[PDB]
Parts: sequence; C-alpha cells; structure tokens
Amino acid sequence: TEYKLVVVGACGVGKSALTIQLIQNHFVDEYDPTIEDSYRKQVVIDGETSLLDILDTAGQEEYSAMRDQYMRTGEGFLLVFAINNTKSFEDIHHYREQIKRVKDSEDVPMVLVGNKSDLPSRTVDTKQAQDLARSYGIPFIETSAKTRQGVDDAFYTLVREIRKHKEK
Ligand SMILES: *CCC(=O)N1CCN(c2ncnc3c2CCN(c2cccc4ccccc24)C3)CC1
Ligand SMILES: Nc1nc2c(ncn2[C@@H]2O[C@H](COP(=O)(O)OP(=O)(O)O)[C@@H](O)[C@H]2O)c(=O)[nH]1
Ligand SMILES: [Mg+2]
Repeated sequence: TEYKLVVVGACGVGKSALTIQLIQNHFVDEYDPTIEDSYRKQVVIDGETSLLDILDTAGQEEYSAMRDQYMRTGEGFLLVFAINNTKSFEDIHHYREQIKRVKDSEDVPMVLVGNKSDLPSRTVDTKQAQDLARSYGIPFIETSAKTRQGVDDAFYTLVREIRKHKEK
C-alpha cells in the first residue's frame, strides 16, 4: 500500500525539517528553501506495511496547471504552521482553499500541524489551533522537528485520515 502525502505551509514553518525527521531521524538546521522534492519511506502503521511518498513543497508561490497537477496527486496534506509565527497560522486558510480547489472536494484528508513547539516565543495559542481544526473537522498535532515531538504522530495520523476517507 502506498500513500501520497503533501506537506504545505508558509516559508520557514519547518516543512523540510519535519520531512527529514520522518525520513532520516535527523534535525536539519538549514534546508535550502528552494528545494521541493518527494521522499519515499517504508513504515509499519497499525501493522500495515506502507510506502509513504512525501512531497515537501517549496520554491516560489506560483499556480501553473503543472503545479496543480503535482498537488492534486496528494491523498492527504499536512497543513503546517509555526507556533511563533501568527502569519503562518493565518495562511492555513489559503492552503485549505487551494487543496479544496485542486481536489474538487470538501472531503480531503488533512492534519493541522503546529510546529516549533520547543520554542518559548509562542504567538499562536493551542486553543486557537484546536478551534480551527475543530471547524475544519480535522486532527491537530503539536510538533517539534527539533526534538522530534509529535513527528511520527503527525504523519501516521494523516495516514489514518486517508484510510478513513478510503472506507467512505
Ligand atoms: C520558503 C519557500 C517555501 O517553503 N514555499 C512554500 C510554498 N509557497 C507557497 N506560498 C503560498 N501559496 C502556495 C505556495 C506553494 C504553491 N501552492 C499551491 C499551488 C498550486 C496548488 C496548490 C494546491 C494546494 C496547496 C498549495 C498549492 C500555493 C511559498 C514557497
Ligand atoms: N526550534 C525549531 N526550529 C525549527 C523547527 N522546525 C524547523 N526549524 C528551523 O526553522 C527553519 C526553517 O525550517 P525549514 O524546515 O527550512 O522550513 P520550510 O521553509 O517550511 O521548509 C530552519 O532553520 C529549521 O532548522 C522546530 O520544530 N523547532
Ligand atoms: Mg523547505
């Protein structure tokens, strides 16, 4: 079984750091913000062997037909914000609308991810994030790519959302 996961969110939120923690169990201080790529990882989730194909989105904000085509192949999306960046939380609505646009569905597996949970400099309340995820009908997972808190949970939870969708 294979799962096409897409990691979206504003520059600097930790998309690349989360991806490399999942794949390689290492925290990257610097990952070129211009590198958009997909990584495959074989994992066992609830006793099911699966291949996770994880697209780490990057580069420039642009909307070619081709870009839509890449993004539309995603079966589930991590909507990543950073808890120290109010703007990245405000941008979650944009990512949610672009997913709704390219998938032509209100029923798309997503997980809201609050990254950089290790930082003291919080500007986005857990309450707000939980309220937003409740309004969207999706899980919320707090993560730190730095300490690896919540990383397996964020990705495995998205897989479980895809399975629940495939049952419908
Ligand atoms: C700092 C560099 C970086 O990580 N990025 C992330 C992606 N960027 C971005 N900013 C705003 N909106 C979008 C993007 C990436 C492309 N996005 C996009 C385009 C077409 C279709 C879809 C579908 C679902 C989600 C996103 C989509 C919009 C800035 C650079
Ligand atoms: N403290 C802390 N720093 C992080 C975390 N995740 C990413 N970073 C750092 O934040 C910066 C941006 O991370 P990156 O993964 O490139 O974000 P992207 O632009 O969304 O791919 C990098 O210097 C990372 O090391 C985190 O959970 N905690
Ligand atoms: Mg990146």
